[PDB]
Amino acid sequence: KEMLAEARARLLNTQGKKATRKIRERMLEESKRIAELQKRRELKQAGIN
Amino acid sequence: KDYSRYQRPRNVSKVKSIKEANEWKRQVSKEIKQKSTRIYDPSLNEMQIAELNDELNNLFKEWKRWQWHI
Amino acid sequence: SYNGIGLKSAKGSSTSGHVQRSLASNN
Amino acid sequence: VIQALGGIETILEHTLFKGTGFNSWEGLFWEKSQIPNRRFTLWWSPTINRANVYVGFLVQLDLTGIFLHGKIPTLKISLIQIFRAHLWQKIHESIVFDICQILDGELDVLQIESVTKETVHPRKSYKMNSSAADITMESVHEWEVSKPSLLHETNDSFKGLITNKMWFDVQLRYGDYDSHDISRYVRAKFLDYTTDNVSMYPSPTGVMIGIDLAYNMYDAYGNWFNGLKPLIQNSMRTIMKANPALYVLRERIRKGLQIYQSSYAELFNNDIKLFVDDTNVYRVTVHKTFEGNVATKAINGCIFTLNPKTGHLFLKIIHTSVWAGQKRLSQLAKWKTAEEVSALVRSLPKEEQPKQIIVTRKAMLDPLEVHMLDFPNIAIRPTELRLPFSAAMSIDKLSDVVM
Amino acid sequence: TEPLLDILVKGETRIQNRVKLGLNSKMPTRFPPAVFYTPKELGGLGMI
RNA sequence: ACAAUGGAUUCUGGUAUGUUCUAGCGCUUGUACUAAGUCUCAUGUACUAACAUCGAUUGC
Repeated sequence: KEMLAEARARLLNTQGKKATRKIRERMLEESKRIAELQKRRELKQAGIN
Repeated sequence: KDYSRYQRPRNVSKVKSIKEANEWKRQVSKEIKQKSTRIYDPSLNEMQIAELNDELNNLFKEWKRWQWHI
Repeated sequence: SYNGIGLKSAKGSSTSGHVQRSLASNN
Repeated sequence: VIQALGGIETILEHTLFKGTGFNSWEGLFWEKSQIPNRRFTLWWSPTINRANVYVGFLVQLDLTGIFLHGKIPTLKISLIQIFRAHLWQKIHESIVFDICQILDGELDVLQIESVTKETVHPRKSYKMNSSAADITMESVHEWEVSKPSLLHETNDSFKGLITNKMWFDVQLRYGDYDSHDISRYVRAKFLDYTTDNVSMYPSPTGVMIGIDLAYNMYDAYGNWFNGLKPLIQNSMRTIMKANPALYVLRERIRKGLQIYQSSYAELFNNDIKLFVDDTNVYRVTVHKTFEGNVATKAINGCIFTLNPKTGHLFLKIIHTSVWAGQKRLSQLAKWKTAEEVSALVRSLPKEEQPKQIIVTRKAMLDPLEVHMLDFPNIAIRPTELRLPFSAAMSIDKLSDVVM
Repeated sequence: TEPLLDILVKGETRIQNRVKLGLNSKMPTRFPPAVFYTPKELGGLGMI
């Protein structure tokens, strides 16, 4: 059952390193933008533009 | 002007000069910006915000200390 | 002298091309 | 094939065999039959890096006096590792120090008022273009020197020049298969440097000692006033064997070449056995600063041994005036304790002499193993079981004699 | 056989040039017959 | 009665690569207590060499 779970995980992953690395990088970039936008909104609440 | 080797540093008394303290103070605000950005994330994990939240309380206490000295 | 003996050249031969007469072969 | 290439002694002239410090090619085995390439080209380095090059741009290594004819990168990595941590400079300061420690021992028969080592440029030791004097001798009466002759010259005519001051130069070269005659090298550099105007010597009529670091050969060429030529050839034979810097040179070659040299109840038996304690030699007591510092103070020590059959003590007091002129001093101590064990062996007749010598801590055994090798019957062992020691320092009588 | 003797000369000097390509020099003076033909107990290659 | 003698050296070699590092304002709204540096040796760990490892004989 353990090797069946490992084979089930291996058959259902089709991406690769560069594709997976790119997905992680894209998520990081999206999080960095959302954080900076929130930081600007909170400073806009304090009057500083 | 460098000061990378020097700690934050948690001790305050050792440096008498304020103008040097002007540089030490930014040395702290920069981390405040990095970690602060590191506060909101798509994952929003409790463990990461939770450690950052403690760092924020530690920094705010330091701001209270600098205000008290003045 | 090159009396029909020796090499066309010593470039691709990996030798020097030095020819000396056999003193053993005389009669 | 060994007969075809001229015997073993012609083959070893191509190699770095004499740099290892091994006396003869007897019982010498390689260790690892496949050998890697880095220790192949280091073994054949005098004939790979030889001076009969057809074309090759002469470079010099950054800290040493090795000249590379072109680029052999597999050899250059080995020569950087062997001559690392400024070893070329540290060797040259060790011979200059050891000559000064031999001149002042026999200073009365030479009649020097002082023997002075000069301030050495740190680039001077690996400067093959020019040189300067290292050790200057000032004389009370005016010396009469000979014609400049080689170190092993028979006779000297001392009626030539009458001078008041002599100088020493210590030259270090790295030989090849082609140019490694040290007797030709020192004669050529002496007759070139004294005729050159840029090379600054304080006086004429000096001598020059040259050491080949590749073939551990030594030679001297210069004019002698009296007595030094039997003295300086007896001194260099002790220096070339017991130098702590040349020992590091020979050890770093043996690591790069990977060459080793093969070949509790018994303590009290009739066999004579020395148990050596060197802890007593080195002592430092802390002295309080006005603000904060470590005092450079050492108390005079003693070299301690015992025999079981004789049941007696041997003691060599060492005064801290010897410790005033060096650094890493406690590492120099093991060499001095080695000399005194070798002399304490040498003073006794060989039957009375120990078949084996045991020491507490083997931090100091290897220099003990270096100097003592004058007679083959002598074995050296560690203590299986640690004993503290230094009852002698707490014994009031022995401590009173030392203090 | 004369063709085989030209093969033996050209074949053995390719083995020697491989040792000369491991280093960055094919110069003849740096490589005597003592380097290649001395036995392995003396530190050479032991080439026959 | 044989005089015959080729060579040769440089460059392209696992952290590569990638990102951020606003101090010096652009007008309006909004008196919370004492660990230095360099060099050398030893040991421990991690990474790395796109390194190497079997050549031969026995007393029941």
